[PDB]
Amino acid sequence: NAMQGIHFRRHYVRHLPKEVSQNDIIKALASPLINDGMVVSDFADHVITREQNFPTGLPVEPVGVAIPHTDSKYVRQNAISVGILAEPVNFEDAGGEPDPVPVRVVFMLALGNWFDITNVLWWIMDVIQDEDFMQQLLVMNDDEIYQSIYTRISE
Amino acid sequence: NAMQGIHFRRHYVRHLPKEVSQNDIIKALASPLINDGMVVSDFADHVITREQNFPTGLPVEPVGVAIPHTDSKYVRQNAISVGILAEPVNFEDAGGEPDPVPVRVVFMLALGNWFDITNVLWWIMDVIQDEDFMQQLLVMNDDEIYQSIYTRISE
Amino acid sequence: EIVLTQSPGTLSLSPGERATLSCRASQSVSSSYLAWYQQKPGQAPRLLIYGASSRATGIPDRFSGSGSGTDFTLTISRLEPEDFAVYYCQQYGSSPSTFGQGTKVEIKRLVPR
Amino acid sequence: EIVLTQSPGTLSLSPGERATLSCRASQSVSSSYLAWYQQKPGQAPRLLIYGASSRATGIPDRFSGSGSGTDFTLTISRLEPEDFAVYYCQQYGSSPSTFGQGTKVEIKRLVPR
Amino acid sequence: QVQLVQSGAEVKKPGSSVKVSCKASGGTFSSYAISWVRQAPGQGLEWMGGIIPIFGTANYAQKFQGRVTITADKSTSTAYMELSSLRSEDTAVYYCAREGTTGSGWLGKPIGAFAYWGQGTLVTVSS
Amino acid sequence: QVQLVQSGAEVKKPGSSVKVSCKASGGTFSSYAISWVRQAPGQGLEWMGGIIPIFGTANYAQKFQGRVTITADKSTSTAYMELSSLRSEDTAVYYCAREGTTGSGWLGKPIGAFAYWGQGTLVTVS
Repeated sequence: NAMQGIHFRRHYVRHLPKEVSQNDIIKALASPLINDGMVVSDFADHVITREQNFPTGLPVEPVGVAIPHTDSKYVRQNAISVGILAEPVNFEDAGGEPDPVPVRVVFMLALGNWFDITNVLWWIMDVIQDEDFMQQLLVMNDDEIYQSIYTRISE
Repeated sequence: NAMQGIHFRRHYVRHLPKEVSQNDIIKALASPLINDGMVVSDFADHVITREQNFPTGLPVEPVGVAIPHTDSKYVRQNAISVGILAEPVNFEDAGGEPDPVPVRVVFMLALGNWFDITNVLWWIMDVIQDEDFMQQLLVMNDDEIYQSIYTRISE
Repeated sequence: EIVLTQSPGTLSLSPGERATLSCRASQSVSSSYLAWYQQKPGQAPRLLIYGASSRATGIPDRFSGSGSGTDFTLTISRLEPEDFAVYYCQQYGSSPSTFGQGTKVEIKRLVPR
Repeated sequence: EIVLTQSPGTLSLSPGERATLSCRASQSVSSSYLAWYQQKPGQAPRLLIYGASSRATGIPDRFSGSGSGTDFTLTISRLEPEDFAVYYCQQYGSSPSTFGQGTKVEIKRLVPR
Repeated sequence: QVQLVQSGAEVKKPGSSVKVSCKASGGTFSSYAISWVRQAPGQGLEWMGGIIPIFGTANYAQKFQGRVTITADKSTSTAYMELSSLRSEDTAVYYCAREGTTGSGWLGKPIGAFAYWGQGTLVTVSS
Repeated sequence: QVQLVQSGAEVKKPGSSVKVSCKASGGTFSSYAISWVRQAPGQGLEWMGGIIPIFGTANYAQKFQGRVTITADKSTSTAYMELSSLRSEDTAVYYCAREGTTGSGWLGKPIGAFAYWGQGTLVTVS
């Protein structure tokens, strides 16, 4: 499976308040990963730096997505966390276009193996093309989201 | 034609009696080529040196053949010179085997183009497949031999 | 750094015979991250097996991979002339990817010259 | 020796177009002894034309050889991206065989984005 | 298949730098990992590093970090390897390679292992 | 469908010699011309010399006379090129090549031009 070895908990699914900045999002999604020992304690700083220099916005619509991550050397165990935003927050387009991506769904990746990154990207790209499912993510509670993603993780 | 550009005269056919040594066979077949300016004047010396070190006897049936020649740089115009030996004369085997080749028919080659050698070799190996033709070479006179070979050169 | 040690160094076999090649890893590698390549002299490597046991697209059935943990095997069930070559294993379970040193599969001489 | 001079040195054309490559000899060469080769990057040369105008086995009609004496031509019709290569003429009318310096054929994008 | 075509042989002096290109055609570029691999003549294969173009940042083997720079130009589907401060010991054939995918089509699941290889680029360094 | 298979790449020290092999299969060895052609990195093709195995001795381009030895061994259907006193300038890919033929079978009329090529052998001089 593309998502073999990736740890995922209900505790890794977060609805974030409408106030949040991009940095706020990264810190909040990092939090449960740090405290489960999945990443280095300054993981959030390293993802923030990466995002500034090599952005991870994917210009899908009507639900924009971002895939923030950093160097695998900052990861101790494989995990993903998921942020649902109440209002869009701009991420820059990974493809290099000047127009921002209004993001509502954030997949933070903590992957310890560089050679596994494209597997998870491929899986994400597959997931976010169910238009109905992306819509559902904006209204589903954390348990509904956990189960829906867990099902998709398990092929 | 495989024999394109190869000069051949009645005077390039002779019978050699049983007394003649390998070296003097080579000198005899060289002689008319030298007179006609087809090769350098010490051509025979170079063919002898070649034969001594890289022999040209072919153990074909039923009549043994040799194909003495030397470096193309010693050739001025393309020619073949043919010898019929009254009795078998041993040439060493071109393919490096220890046993001598009893030769009766000698095709001396004077070719200015190294890249044409395998063409002429092909023609020789083709012509000699006619067992009846090879037998006739041992009994025909010089005029008959000339016409027979001329025909096979011409087409 | 994960070291891959291949054995034997050299394998001398006739066409039609089975070749059995080993790749030993200094640490456990997940089966999902072990590959085998063929390389002929003066040519680029060619992928044979990925994920320890999956044949790459177009690769003939006579090539098969197996194993897990520290111990992996490439089998060529019936050697063709075209199979005599160097074979490498590779792990890509972490950065940096590392390769074994290669096993040379060479044709046996039958008649002493 | 006999010198072969190819022109142009580089030829940049659009896909689908007709390419004309020239090979000029310093003295007359019998047409029986003039060949053309295609060398794609990282490959051995591939024989296209021999004896000036004869296509080698498997070579399609869109490669065409012509000329005589001191002036020979290779024509490539319906140019393909895959035709990216250096093309060499060769004479083998005596030792040593000599080669032209090659014409590098490049295929442009039909229309840059 | 995906085709990978590299730039031609480089004949270099010590202390110089070289930049080798790897142009991909016949498949997807953005979302699949491209690596660079070194092979000294008659010797084994060494992974230098790689890049996933859409994410923009290269990953390096420690051995090669800080003399090797790997980049990708999404607009031309071309990856690059730049080697600086060349020495004679750098003489080798350099390959780009791209991971394979599963199944039919161009956006299949990636396999990590290198299904596609460039033709190689010789860099010589001497004198 | 003649196949020419060459020996592997070699790194050589200045002054040394290298012997490259070229095994020919899928057709006739003895009576067809095999050539050696070298290509310095990024440069053009140079004919070094050639051999018709049955006649034992090679023909050399004079630039290579006395440093190159070309031989053939019928028992293994293999041709060789040995280059001595190697210098920096000898760094190159070395190809063997063999003339084509016409007609059916393996004993057809030769065409001189190089229809068949080995994969090349890289020699670097360190």
